[PDB]
Amino acid sequence: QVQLQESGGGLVQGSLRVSCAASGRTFTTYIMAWFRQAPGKEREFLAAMDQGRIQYYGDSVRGRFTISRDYAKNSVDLQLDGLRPEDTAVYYCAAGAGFWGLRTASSYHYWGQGTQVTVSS
Amino acid sequence: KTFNSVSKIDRLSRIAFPLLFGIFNLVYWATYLNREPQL
Ligand SMILES: CCCCCCCC(=O)OC[C@H](COP(=O)(O)O[C@@H]1[C@H](O)[C@H](O)[C@@H](OP(=O)(O)O)[C@H](OP(=O)(O)O)[C@H]1O)OC(=O)CCCCCCC
Repeated sequence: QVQLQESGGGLVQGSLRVSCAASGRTFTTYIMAWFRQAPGKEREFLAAMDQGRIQYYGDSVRGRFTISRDYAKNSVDLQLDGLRPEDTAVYYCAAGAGFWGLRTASSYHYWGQGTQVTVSS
Repeated sequence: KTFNSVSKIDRLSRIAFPLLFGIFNLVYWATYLNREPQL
């Protein structure tokens, strides 16, 4: 069974790092991306990394978040800096080939269970 | 002088093999064709 294990802290007052390791399928040739889901909002694209170490970032989180891929251990990491309170949300990790996408959730077939993140003021 | 009767294996295979092939074709095409993403 294909499965994407997400890991990272849940609460912060700040910087954070969230990792996403794949298993059961090598995604070295796939595009690995991150999405955000706040309470009462649709899925928003955060960042993506391609086979060629090429990075794409969303405008709302451009210059703050940093995406990296370790191909050896088959994982994608997202480093979050300069958090502000309305960034609280559940973060999903996805992997897939971008058809009609690279920014749309519908183009990805693999998704993680999601990790909650909250910022306290 | 007796003669061999019609084989019941062949009789039921005449209805089985085309039926299984048609069912397999239906499942294969249905599960594979409508697979690409759409806008
Ligand atoms: C597709 C499978 C469907 C299975 C349907 C199975 C349906 C089933 O009941 O068995 C049929 C088969 C015999 O096949 P078949 O119908 O051709 O044999 C006739 C008849 O069944 C008797 O064996 C004979 O009468 P008797 O004995 O001399 O009095 C008769 O002799 P005669 O008329 O010439 O005088 C034979 O013509 O028997 C097995 O060994 C099963 C092997 C199953 C292995 C299956 C491996 C796939």
